[PDB]
Amino acid sequence: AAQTNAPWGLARISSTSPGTSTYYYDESAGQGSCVYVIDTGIEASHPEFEGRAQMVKTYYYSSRDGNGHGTHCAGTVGSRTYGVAKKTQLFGVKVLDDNGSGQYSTIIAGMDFVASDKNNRNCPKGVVASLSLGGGYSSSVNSAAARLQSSGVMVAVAAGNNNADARNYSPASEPSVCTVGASDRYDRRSSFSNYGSVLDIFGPGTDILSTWIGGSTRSISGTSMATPHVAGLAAYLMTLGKTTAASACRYIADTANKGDLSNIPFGTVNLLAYNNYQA
Ligand SMILES: N=C(N)NOCC[C@H](N)C(=O)O
Repeated sequence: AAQTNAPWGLARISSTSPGTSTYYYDESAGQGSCVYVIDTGIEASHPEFEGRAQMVKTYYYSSRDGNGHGTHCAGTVGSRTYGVAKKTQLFGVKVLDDNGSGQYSTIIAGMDFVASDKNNRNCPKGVVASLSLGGGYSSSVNSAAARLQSSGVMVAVAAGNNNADARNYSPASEPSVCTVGASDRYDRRSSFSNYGSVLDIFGPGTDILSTWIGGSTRSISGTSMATPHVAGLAAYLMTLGKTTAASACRYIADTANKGDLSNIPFGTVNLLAYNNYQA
């Protein structure tokens, strides 16, 4: 399938070169997979989600996304226009308040929730969790992410936005999950992207158009935007049968575009997520 006039990041993940604007992908499109978006919520009524999104858990007075961040990230995973995996099922877990803030204890509870809740969902092709959040190093936060991964969920986490080594942030620094840095449309490391040995992969993160609350759209930047590209890619590849939740991060690294990003510090991987789709 070909989506013309796609957001640059979608075109990038199906291309061997920057500077194109059509997204190419197998029509299976993540059907039969599920992606949990652990964030500020999801505006599931947005027409872009086509009934495929739902809130399953909140720790606050509402499950609605009063911020926009979680809706944007969910749109990059799986919205019809802005999403990588256009037929996946999206499940929202609201661990962040409407200002985008949340306590680590709530975030940990949300991760353990997903590890169990997947057993209440129909995801025959596999389960992914996208975590566009983080803070300072916490062994307990890292352990929660490791448990979620161990339970059979492909965990993708944002590297962070400090232009610093991600070893000092969680869950970014957990070795067993997929830690995602951000790139721009010219294949440069995004100016804010964290780096370091703990990164596994880069995805599009600067000037990313996606869904927003109020049935709207907007372009924003962050490792939060790169992470759902990778989460959606994992769901797409799992539906194709090319990999599994346990192996998807490594498979994405194996099959990435290699050596194409600029301003990658010595010792950080130079790997850009790529779907290797041939029409
Ligand atoms: N991945 C390799 N080696 N070839 O695929 C070509 C890309 C194809 N134009 C697409 O539909 O994206």
